[PDB]
Amino acid sequence: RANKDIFTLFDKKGQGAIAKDSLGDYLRAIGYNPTNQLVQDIINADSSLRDASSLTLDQITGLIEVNEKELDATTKAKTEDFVKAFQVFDKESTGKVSVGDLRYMLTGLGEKLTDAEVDELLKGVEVDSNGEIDYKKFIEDVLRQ
Amino acid sequence: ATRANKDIFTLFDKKGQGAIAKDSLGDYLRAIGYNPTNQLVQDIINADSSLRDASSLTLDQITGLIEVNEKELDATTKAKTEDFVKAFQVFDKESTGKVSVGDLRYMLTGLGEKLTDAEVDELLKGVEVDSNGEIDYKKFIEDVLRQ
Amino acid sequence: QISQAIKYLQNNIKGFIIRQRVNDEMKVNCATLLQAAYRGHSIRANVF
Repeated sequence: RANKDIFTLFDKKGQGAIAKDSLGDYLRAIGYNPTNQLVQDIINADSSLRDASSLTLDQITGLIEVNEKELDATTKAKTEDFVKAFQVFDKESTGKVSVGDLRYMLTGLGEKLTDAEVDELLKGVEVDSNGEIDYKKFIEDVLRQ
Repeated sequence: ATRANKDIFTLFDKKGQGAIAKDSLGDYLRAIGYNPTNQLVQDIINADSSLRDASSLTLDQITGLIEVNEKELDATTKAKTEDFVKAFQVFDKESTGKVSVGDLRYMLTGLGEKLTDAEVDELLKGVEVDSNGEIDYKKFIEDVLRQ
Repeated sequence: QISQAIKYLQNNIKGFIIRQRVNDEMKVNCATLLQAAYRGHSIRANVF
């Protein structure tokens, strides 16, 4: 998915290179959905970048090729896959999850999101009297966008 | 059944090689719902030349082992709360129905098939311990057997 | 006279621990895959 035009947008200085720390968002900008961990491993698996402060389109392009397989996998999953995996947080299969549990898994597990990012995701999301949300609709409404 | 157990297998197959280290067999059996002793797991492995000589096991091989030893494995899922009441009695002679975390650790790590402190600590994460550092052992047993 | 019961309890405890461990890993994995999808979607929505 390597794309020069997107690289250009990121290279706001036209210096022909973007901050190494901006690698993850560039990969996301071009279409992949890598975890922050994968982005770090990609950068770390290349000894040459050890003291690199920035990355050129050529270097980035090489990293995409070497890790093409894993990066591509981050795009395969469909909405139904997340819904299926979310069942671990709903054993009663009630199809519902408390906003409390949802905020916890989003801000307390994995690559934690901030409370502010979660507050934003919950904007408009319907919460019933029991204080639960339909996670299938939630997941759908977050991705289908 | 298989779908859930297949995903558990996938979870164990870290290298995504379609096979898991033979040494993880007991944990996989535990993960899918059984409570075998480490001994039963070794007896299963040592009895089958293919298993015994293998370094890793595919889901197919495991599904095969389960079939063969299904009766013995199913027998590990029959424990009842009452089967352990007397064990705790040794540390609750006044029948308060409670035991301190200290005595639980002593029983689990110093008696029987000794568990490690790390195992007990992991266990305690899913156990209800009050502010007094004590455990209702009837509830504890229920949660442990809960599945 | 209590060694049998203790051993049985310990076997059930080992099963309990693994299942808890697996369940927690599945929760972490679920959170992680969902967070990654959110970040990808979010970055793109903001870039374009």
